[PDB]
Amino acid sequence: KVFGRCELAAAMKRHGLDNYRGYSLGNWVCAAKFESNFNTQATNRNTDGSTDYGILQINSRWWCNDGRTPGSRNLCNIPCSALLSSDITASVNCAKKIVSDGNGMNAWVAWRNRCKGTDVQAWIRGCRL
Repeated sequence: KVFGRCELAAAMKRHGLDNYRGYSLGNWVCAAKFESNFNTQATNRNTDGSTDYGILQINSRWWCNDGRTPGSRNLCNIPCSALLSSDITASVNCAKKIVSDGNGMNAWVAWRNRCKGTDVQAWIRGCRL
């Protein structure tokens, strides 16, 4: 499913992400936009053979099992396939563990490069929230 901006902001808010570990809603929406263009079915393979999945492009080396990443750790206890669903619950729950892992949102390269330090509040402007 391809989310609209306000629609995604509203789902992420409901799922407890606004200000989770100090990151305002706008940070999460911005990350999604640049990681996946708001498409839950986005997948991308990395050179190391791991794959990034879903709206938040969570990586198969540490976070989910895809059965093809030798020595993955499966930290979120979930098949990577679950991160592609139209329901973002599994994606959000895993993201909460990643952001809590010690580097905050810097775990998301597109956040660090394209969101961090920008006016992220622009991503939830106009939304009914």
